[PDB]
Amino acid sequence: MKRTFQPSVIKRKRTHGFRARMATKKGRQVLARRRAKGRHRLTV
Amino acid sequence: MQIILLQRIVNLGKLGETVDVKPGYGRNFLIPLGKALPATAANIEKFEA
Amino acid sequence: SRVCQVTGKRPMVGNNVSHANNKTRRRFLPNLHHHRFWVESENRFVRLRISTKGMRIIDKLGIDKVLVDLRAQGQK
RNA sequence: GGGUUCUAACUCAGGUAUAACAAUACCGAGGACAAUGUAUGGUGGGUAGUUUGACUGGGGCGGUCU
RNA sequence: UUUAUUAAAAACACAGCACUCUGCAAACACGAAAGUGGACGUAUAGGGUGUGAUGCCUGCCCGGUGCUGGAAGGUUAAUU
RNA sequence: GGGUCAGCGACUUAUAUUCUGUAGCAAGGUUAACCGUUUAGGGGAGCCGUAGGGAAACCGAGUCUUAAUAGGGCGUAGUUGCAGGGUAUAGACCCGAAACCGAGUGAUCUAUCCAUGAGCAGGUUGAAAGUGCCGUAACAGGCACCGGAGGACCGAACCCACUGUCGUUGAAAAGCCAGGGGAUGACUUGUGGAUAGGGGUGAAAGGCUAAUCAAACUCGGUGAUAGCUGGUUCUCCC
RNA sequence: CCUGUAUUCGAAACAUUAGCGUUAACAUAUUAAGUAGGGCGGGACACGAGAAAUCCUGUCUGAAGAUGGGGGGACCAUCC
RNA sequence: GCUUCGGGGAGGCGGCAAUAUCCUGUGAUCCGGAGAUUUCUGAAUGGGGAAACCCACUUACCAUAAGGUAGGUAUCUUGAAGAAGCGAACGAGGGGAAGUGAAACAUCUCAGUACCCUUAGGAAAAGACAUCAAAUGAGAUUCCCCAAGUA
Repeated sequence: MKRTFQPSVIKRKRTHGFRARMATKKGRQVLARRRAKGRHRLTV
Repeated sequence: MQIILLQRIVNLGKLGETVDVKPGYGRNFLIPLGKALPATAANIEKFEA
Repeated sequence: SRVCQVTGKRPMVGNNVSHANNKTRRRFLPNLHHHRFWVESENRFVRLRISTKGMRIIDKLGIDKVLVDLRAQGQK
């Protein structure tokens, strides 16, 4: 059973990175929503 | 377009006379190739002088 | 963009209205054309993306007047 | 009242120069056509929003609705 | 090759055949446009459709709906 | 429908309007916003009642229709607060959809593709081509050697999933065992990347798109709507 | 009983508010044309093209300019 | 946690959470004003990047070794000065649904609402009549109560 999740830090960092979020304008809005909510972990 | 003739050209008029031409004819051929000037006071004075 | 520089015309929004009076959102685009205007004061052709009303404004006011208006407005 | 011709608008997803794209200058090829903006007739399940009644010895079918 | 997790098959695909479109800025497709694939290809090439190795073959009908060509006549929008 | 107990749980609020009760004034009643050293006082704009008839002009205890002055139709104690019953607009007594729309997150699973690497024990079979000999007028043809093609054969790893038992609150939200198919290819696999929802991808099953697919997931419109189901809590009297 | 309350009150330093003074940045029209109005298609006006006044404009057009022009809900005349 | 300027006068070295060494009338702890220091990431701005990491160039000085100290090196706009990014609601503008109601549904409603985008200020917008009115005429804009659920 190759299960749904299979971790790879390189792909995880590229897909959910802080820099990737900053690159797109919309992702900055997601980061701002995390900050407004007060979540400690903004990004993986 | 009202325009002053800078040279004889067929079927339009004499030298210096003010004619009415189609806007395309006046804008694309005559004025760009220096055969006429737009009809304004500042150009009629220039030509008459 | 699809904007007339001389007069600032840009796409308008409106409705396509059917005979049954159904409404659908639509756009009204300006009659924009590329035209090389001859300018004697600089002895050169300047290419503008201009509307038909813009070309009429060139005809009525002069390329020099319109060009100085654009330079005051900004982009040149 | 239609055609033919021309070029100067316009086009080149053609050549040369511009380091490369693009633009520009010239040449060349088209040319008042093409293309685009508004209006307008046609076509258009390609895509949408919907409708497709009731009675009924279950429903459908048949029959009926004043 | 296929319905991951009740169907592996006669289903899909397949080489082969046929029709049709496309002269290149091709047709076709994504995209609002730019820009792309087609293709740094050029009718022995590319797209769509149907059939499905091979052997023997593939009869009749254009009335209906499509497609191709034609405009003699009727009708016909904005506009004027 | 409820395993039992304890706690929470469903007719409310705002405004408008009608009727009733009560209180103050009474052919009159009352102010709103605002001012206000603000529950006082001021503020008469405005609202209801006191007159109706007709579509209206218009008239008025009358008026409309009509040629009619006949006939006929319609006519000839309220108001402001408080409280209560009902209704109207809002979620409107509470809970409950499958759905639709907007914006974002997803190709670490899976579908295809792109780039770059890796893997396929062992054993067989013997195409074209080639060499030599004979032979042909030259062709052709025949034999022997050689050769190593194949979406070629048998069979492990690897990939798959045809049959049966077991398991089915499983060791496992799809497995184990015994058999089975491919196994140099249209093959398998590692890493990175590309295609995003009426969209993608699909050798096509409406298959797959993060255990979710005839339209993914998250949030928002949203307390969607539900002529439907369920529930709706103290007492006594007529 | 303590901290408090009524009452009276302190600022070296910095902020803020107002008044005045001064500086340096910008601005300083001179009566209004592609404008009013009009055709087509839409939109907003309580107003859904309606007899539809009034406003905005994508397209095509286009004045008078004070002896003139706009409005007064189609429209004409008078009046404001 | 440091310096300074004021307040204060006997305790104190933040809390879980105490212990030890200690400080404090040479005014400590504590409060208020100002200043200094302020690693790295983040608009991040020397280039790059998988945020808290990699690699640099250059000016001056110092060292003689394989370095240290202080700076400069993003982009855009305007002609050296600005801007970028973040953050409640309100304002203005550019786009703009559908559930729903009509007991169906397409006009209509929902509604110019939700949502997306852009951009300010303490407010914004509007604002002085090419506005109403037709009464003896009034005299910008904005908001509240009526007019009136009337036309």
